[PDB]
Parts: sequence; structure tokens; C-alpha cells
Amino acid sequence: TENFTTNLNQLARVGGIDPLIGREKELERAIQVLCRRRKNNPLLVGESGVGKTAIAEGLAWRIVQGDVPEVMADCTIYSLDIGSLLAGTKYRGDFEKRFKALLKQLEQDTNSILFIDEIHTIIGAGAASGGQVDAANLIKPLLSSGKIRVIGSTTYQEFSNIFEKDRALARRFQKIDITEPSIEETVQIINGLKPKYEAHHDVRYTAKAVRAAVELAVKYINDRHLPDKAIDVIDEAGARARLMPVSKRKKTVNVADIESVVARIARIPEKSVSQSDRDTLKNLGDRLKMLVFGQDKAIEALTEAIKMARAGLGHEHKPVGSFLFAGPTGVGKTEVTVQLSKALGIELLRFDMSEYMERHTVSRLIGAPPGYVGFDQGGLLTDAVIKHPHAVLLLDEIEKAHPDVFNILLQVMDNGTLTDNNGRKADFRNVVLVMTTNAGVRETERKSIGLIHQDNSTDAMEEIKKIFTPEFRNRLDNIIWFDHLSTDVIHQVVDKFIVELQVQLDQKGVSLEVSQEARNWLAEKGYDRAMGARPMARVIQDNLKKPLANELLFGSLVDGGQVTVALDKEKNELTYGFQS
Amino acid sequence: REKELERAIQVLCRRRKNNPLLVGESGVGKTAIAEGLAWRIVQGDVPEVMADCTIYSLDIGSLLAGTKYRGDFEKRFKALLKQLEQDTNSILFIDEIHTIIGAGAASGGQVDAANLIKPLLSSGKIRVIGSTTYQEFSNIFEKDRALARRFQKIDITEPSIEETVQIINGLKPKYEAHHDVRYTAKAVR
Amino acid sequence: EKVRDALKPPS
Ligand SMILES: Nc1ncnc2c1ncn2[C@@H]1O[C@H](COP(=O)(O)OP(=O)(O)OP(O)(O)=S)[C@@H](O)[C@H]1O
Ligand SMILES: Nc1ncnc2c1ncn2[C@@H]1O[C@H](COP(=O)(O)OP(=O)(O)OP(O)(O)=S)[C@@H](O)[C@H]1O
Ligand SMILES: Nc1ncnc2c1ncn2[C@@H]1O[C@H](COP(=O)(O)OP(=O)(O)O)[C@@H](O)[C@H]1O
Ligand SMILES: [Mg+2]
Ligand SMILES: [Mg+2]
Ligand SMILES: [Mg+2]
Repeated sequence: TENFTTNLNQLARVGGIDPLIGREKELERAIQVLCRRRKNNPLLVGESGVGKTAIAEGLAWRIVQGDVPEVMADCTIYSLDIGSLLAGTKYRGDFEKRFKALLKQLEQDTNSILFIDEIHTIIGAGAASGGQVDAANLIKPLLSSGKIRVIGSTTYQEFSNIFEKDRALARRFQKIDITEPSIEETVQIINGLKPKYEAHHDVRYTAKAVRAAVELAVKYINDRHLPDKAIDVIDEAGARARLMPVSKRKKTVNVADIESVVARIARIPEKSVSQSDRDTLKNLGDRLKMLVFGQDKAIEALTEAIKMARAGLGHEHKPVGSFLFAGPTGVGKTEVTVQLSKALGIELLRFDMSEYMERHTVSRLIGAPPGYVGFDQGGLLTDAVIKHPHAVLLLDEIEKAHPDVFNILLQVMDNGTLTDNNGRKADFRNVVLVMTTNAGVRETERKSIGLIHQDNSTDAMEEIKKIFTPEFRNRLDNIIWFDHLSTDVIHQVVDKFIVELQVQLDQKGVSLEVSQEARNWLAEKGYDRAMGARPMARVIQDNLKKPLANELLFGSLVDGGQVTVALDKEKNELTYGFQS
Repeated sequence: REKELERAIQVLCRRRKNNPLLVGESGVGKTAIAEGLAWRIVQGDVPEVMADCTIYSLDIGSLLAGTKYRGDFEKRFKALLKQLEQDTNSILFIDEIHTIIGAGAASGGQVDAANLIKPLLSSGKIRVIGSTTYQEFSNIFEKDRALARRFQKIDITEPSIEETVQIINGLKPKYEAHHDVRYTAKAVR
Repeated sequence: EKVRDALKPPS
């Protein structure tokens, strides 16, 4: 029978179980419940990682040191193993024999206590072919009688949905709700456990490192409770140091190592940015300007907002940024966002809001459609953010989306979190939200039927106000109005489109060199203010790609290149010369 | 895959909850990373602490099959833990770990493989290298917050074009011998 | 499923 039950008090003598710190009120109630003449069976109900298994085992630990009342002294605690109890019980009566034999020794001792971890498993432990004979029905008369004392442990999900379904078994137990300790209490717990973790990794943890692990975990590590969250960062930090090369090995765990661990656990950038990343931010704006010509104000808003986040000046309850890039066509509202992801090397979450025109399809970002029993549930936007917390979230053509989509982004832009239907929470604190719309292009473009031309370019904002609710616009960090491309800007665009063409030709081995005068001709021919810079692509396609297409497939341009493009002033037309 | 592995060695060198989970998409090398860790040990391309370690690949299908009894599953599964508990260096590679959360053997009960390994994983007795997809990680896994706590997710991202050509060059001898062909360097790119 | 079998020893 000893194979099924492990004496926890023995482990305490050799140090098998870690010490329990605090929990004076939680533990005290357990003693009161155990002392009870009747129904002396406490139940430790709490979320995962809140010390449910450290209290029952910690009680045994306290007994060895004599830090418990005289009544609790001289009382051993046994931990039951359901797996061993149900091992090789094929024949009828085997399980009952093992279970009843255990209960008999407990009643005889009169000072023994049983600890059943994950007690939700005894409901149907011994049921066979629909049989109702289970550990719960067997133990029941011994709990109601009060002969034996049993300590339980189960999560709220399991307790409410499985353990509390049997209204008889639950009556016998006494739920002791355990609440996660405060930040102040958690650091004390780490100090108590720090000697064991320090010995295992042969490292020393600075007092500042302990406080940082707790404070940083809450700030960044979500979906896990504080005692586990902090111990996870501490244990992982020690391993990182122990296994790195002996040369440059550092026994002490400075506060900087803690920050690096939290970053990898949460997949976010680390605090106290390094010199290498500092160079990226210094030249982040100047790199985008090379790719995107004009509209520097937009780049200044994105880069400055990112710097604040990486400098510790963030909102702490909102995303890195929320910018509504409202502007005319072909002004670089989407190019800057696609290049930003490349510049920062972070995943680009691109959502085309043209699809989400009606409410039935808007429930795909936070949940699954009704009746979708398929296991592939979850929102498209919540799952994506969870996979990549550091990323760029682009919602193109946000105006086309049903107005109800603006209500979803309110919490994202104010609280920084969006919850899935299942209850999972996504953190937007590191995502650069960017929206692109053409709400006011027509209004400003609109001509005025009057003797005096109207002072346009003001009504554009008034149209944006009508499309977007005031609450949505208040949360926004800045509404960037993209201006129209000028003649000088278009010249740079032609260069940008020629470089891309050169790259395509480089794959085939062809080399292209456009005369500077010829580039000016292309720019003037295609320059359109209303159509932005997209027409420049078309003139590049008609003037250059169309003639070369026939030559590449057949002719001198099969390989070798040696192209020489120039224009004729007399004819105002291009001259293409290929010599392999 | 030294950046991903290094993280896994850190998790496997922990006092408690030393069970690295290789979460990722489908086809991004989740299984190879775990089986690769064994290949690297044989050649001595791993730290000293990781040396003298064996990786066991669990087969839930074979284990569950043939039970036909109340305690057959528990008997064979518990015996496996004794082997892993006695051998401190033994590591268990449970591929498609999402399956253990669902009742493996139990029917109308909660005595599953997941609820049996939780006590051992919490105390650091045995290490477990799990592998699961992102869709399975969200909807099958993470529904039992207790088990998810024991496992430290290690996101595995798709490799770049340049990184993959190195991979093909590494695996080119295996396919060359099987097909008796020679893949040109330009062809793989 | 989980069925209990009663064995019979030889006489
Ligand atoms: N007061 C505490 N003193 C010491 N360690 C604690 C304390 N509270 C929690 N822990 C830590 O909590 C872990 C043990 O798990 P618990 O917090 O007891 O949760 P649990 O019983 O495993 O929860 P499940 O898995 O949901 S049944 C170890 O890392 C303990 O050190
Ligand atoms: N300011 C700019 N600088 C450089 N290229 C630009 C600029 N504006 C537009 N382009 C070019 O326009 C191409 C296609 O149009 P986009 O820039 O994606 O359009 P947009 O600014 O998102 O506006 P919509 O969506 O068409 S109303 C890009 O690939 C760029 O090459
Ligand atoms: N670094 C790598 N070295 C060798 N093979 C790799 C590597 N990364 C990925 N692979 C290949 O990826 C495949 C592994 O697929 P896997 O992730 O197990 O699929 P699934 O997610 O469907 O279970 C194999 O073909 C394996 O060789
Ligand atoms: Mg527990
Ligand atoms: Mg666009
Ligand atoms: Mg696989």
C-alpha cells in the first residue's frame, strides 16, 4: 500500500519539498477545518500557481520544524497517487481492496491526513462499464463520519464543473479560496525559495533582480499567476547563466539578465535597449525616407512613438501607437507600413477590412461563427497577436468596415487588451496599430459652384468625424493627413521604380542604365496629382517593360544585357539599344 | 537551429517545470528540433550538462491500444514514469502532446495521462519535450491551465530563404542516396 | 472501455 501513498513528512526531512512562506491566514483556516468534529476535510480551491500544492506540502514541512499548533504536531501527511491505485485492477474487486485498505490504516492512526492532488479525478476513478461504484461513493461515509481527514486541491474550472456536480462529496469538503499574493508578498516567497534555486544553479540573485522579476512579469507576462510567473523568470534566469561558457561566466544574476528572460518569454523587445538596436532607431526614419519619398510627418509619428515605447515612456495601458493614415490615393499610406515591418524585422499583421462589411463576418476577429464545433476556433486577430506580440497591425480601408468594427478597437486603443470568445486575453502593448482610409479625398477634391473658390482641405476632417465616432477618434494618437505628391517627389519615385526593375533584370543577367534626361521625361508623362505615384508604374510598364518583353523572350536580350536607354529631343521618344 | 535549441537547453536545465514545448506552425521543424537534439548529443555538439542524456519518443497510439481493462493504461503509463524517474538524464519526447490533454484512455472520467504526469512535472522529476501546433496549442492545449503551466512554450518560426538552402544541403545526401541522383546547387535555390 | 473480467481457476 505504501506504493500508492508517499509520506510527505519524510520528504520534508530530506528537503524534497520547498519551504512555505506566509499563508498564515490560508493555513490557519485549514487547521480550523481539520480540527472540526465533523466534515474535517479542507479543500484548496484556487487558480493554477497560487500555492495550492505548496500549502498541503508546506503543512508537512512546518510540522517537522515545530511551527504548528500542538494539536497538529505528531500528525503525518500522505500524498495519494491515483495512477498507482488504479494500476492492474482488471479483475473485479481489485480497486476496492486497495482503496479500502488505505482508509483502514488512516482511521486506526487517528492522526494521519491524506492529501489528494487534483481531486477531480476520483469521481469516476473506479467506474467500470457505467458502474456507479467509485472512490467518491466509498470515501463518502468516512468523511461524513469524521473518522479521517482529507486535504484536497483543484482548480476553479475543475471544481465548479466536475467536483461540484456531486452535491454530496462537495458538502463534505470545505472550500478554502486561495488568492494570488500581492507583489510585496511574492518577493518574500522568492527569498525563502531563493536558497534552493541558488544552490541548484550555483548562482546568487541580487535583491534588485527579485523585485524586477515580479514587477516585470506582471507588466509583460500575462495569462499566468504571480507566484509561478516570478519563479519561472528566476529559475530560467539561473539556467541561462549556468550553461553559458565558463569564460565570461557570471555567478551573480544581475537585473539585466532578468529583462532578457522576460523578453523571450513574452516575445517582446527587452528593456534597456542595446547599442545595436539603438542604431536601428537612429536611422529608422532616414531608412524609410529612402523607400518612401514625402509625407515625412507620418514617419516622424511612427518613429517617435516607437522610441517612447523603447525608452520607457509608454502609456503602459495602450499600444505603441494608433495612427489613422487618412489620405488620397498613391500617397504611401500602405507602403510606409509594409516597409516599417521590414525595417524593424517584425511580423506584419495585414487585415483587409474590405472583407468585414457586415456584422456576421466581424465576429471572426474575436470568436468563431455560431455552430462552428470545429476545434479550429479562436479569433483571427486575437490569435495573430498572441503568436506575434511585437508586430505591425494594418487595417487597410477601415472606412469600408461595418461601424461595429470601431467598437472592437476601443478597448484595444484604450485598455490595450481584446478578449476572445473563450476568454483568452491578447496584449496589444507592443503592436503599432495603423489604419488607412480615403474618407476625405473626394470632399477636398470637390469643386465649388461659386464665384469665389472655397477654402477647401478643411471639410476633409469634418467627413472623418462623421465616419468615425468621437470616442474612437479621441483614443487615436494622431490623425495623419497625407499630402499629395509633388513633381520633385515623383522624380525620386521613378528612381525607386527603376531600381526594382533593375533587380528583376539582374536575375536574368540584364543590366539597365536610364539616362537622367530620360527619367525626367517618364516623370512628366505620367505625373498625376489625383492618382499619386501609381501612374509612374504604368509608364515604366508601357515605355520600358513592354518593348523589353519581346526582346527578352526572343532577341538580343536573352542574356548579357548592355542596355542603353535614352530619349530623342526631336521626337520626344525613347531609344532602346541592346548589344547582348 | 541553435537559437531555438539554446532556449530548450535553458528550460531543460531548470529546477522545476523543465519541460520545453516546441510550439509552432505545421512544417517548420517542430519534430526535427527534438529529434535533432539527440543527433547532436551523439556527435558531442551539445553542452556538458546535456551529455549522457537519452531522448525517448512516446507513442500514445501504441500505448493506448490493447488495454481493454480498467487499469491497463495506468499500469503501463506509470511504469514508464518509474523508468524516467529512476534515470535522471532520461527525457521524454511526446510528439503531438495535445492528445494527452484529451482523455487518452478514460471514458466518463478524468484519469488521463495529463492528470497523471502533472505531479511529476511540477517537482522536476522528469523532463518532457512537447511538440504541438499553434491551432492545437490554443484550442486543445491551454484549456487545462495547470498543464500549460508546466510547459514553457518555445515559438518556432518559419526559416528564411537563405537558412533553408543550408538545410537542403544538409539533407541532400539522404535524398541523393535514396534516388541515386545529384541535385545541383542552383536547383535547390 | 473499462470492463472488469472475473477469472476462473482450473479445478
Ligand atoms: N506561498 C508559497 N510559498 C512557496 N512557493 C509557493 C507559494 N505559493 C506558490 N508557490 C509555488 O507554486 C508552485 C507549486 O504549485 P502551486 O502554486 O501550489 O499550484 P498547483 O497546486 O500546482 O496548481 P494546479 O496545477 O492548478 S492543481 C511552486 O513553484 C511553489 O514554489
Ligand atoms: N509616397 C510614396 N513614395 C513612394 N512610393 C509610393 C508613394 N505613394 C505611393 N507609392 C507607390 O504606390 C504603390 C502602390 O500604391 P500604395 O502606395 O500601396 O497605395 P496607398 O498609399 O496604400 O493608397 P491606396 O491604398 O491605393 S487609396 C506602392 O508600392 C509604392 O511604390
Ligand atoms: N533544421 C532542420 N533540419 C532538418 N530538417 C528540418 C529542419 N527544419 C525542418 N525540417 C524538416 O521539416 C519536417 C518536419 O515537419 P514537422 O514539423 O514534424 O511537421 P508537423 O508540424 O506536420 O508535425 C521534416 O521534413 C524535417 O526534415
Ligand atoms: Mg498542484
Ligand atoms: Mg493602401
Ligand atoms: Mg511533427
